[PDB]
Amino acid sequence: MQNSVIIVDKNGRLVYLVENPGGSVANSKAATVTGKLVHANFGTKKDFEDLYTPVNGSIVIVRAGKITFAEKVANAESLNAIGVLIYMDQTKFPIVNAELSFTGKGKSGIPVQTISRAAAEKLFGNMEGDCPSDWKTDSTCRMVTSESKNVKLTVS
Ligand code: NA
Repeated sequence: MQNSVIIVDKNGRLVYLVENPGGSVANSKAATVTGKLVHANFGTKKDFEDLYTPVNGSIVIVRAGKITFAEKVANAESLNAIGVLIYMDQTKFPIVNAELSFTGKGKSGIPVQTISRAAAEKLFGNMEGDCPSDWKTDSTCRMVTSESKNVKLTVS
């Protein structure tokens, strides 16, 4: 299956298959990107200001809420992110029929994929850094992938 999120080594070879998500983000660009994965909470501008790790060239994972998916992606894109992962912490069930409205430049320049909660926790288990307490996130939450690992996103 193409639509997939994979944890790869520095050669791009699979180390863990995180998910082959069933749903597909409407209006997302088709691309295969690889980079460090960075948690940006809800993807609001304040959350990105809260980051200590550079967004430039990384894949961003945000949870649903507060703002539209498009606003999250636009915030990540503005900071030179290469891709976005969206999940829901409140339930195990997937985001159904994800769609992007229009903000900023009016089109999503970077690939966007929704993933299940179990997939996100799979990613957090392979990431480093405890999430800020003000985020009120689950204890599983983690901020960044370590040096040893990178995430590969393949969309549509
Ligand atoms: Na950070």
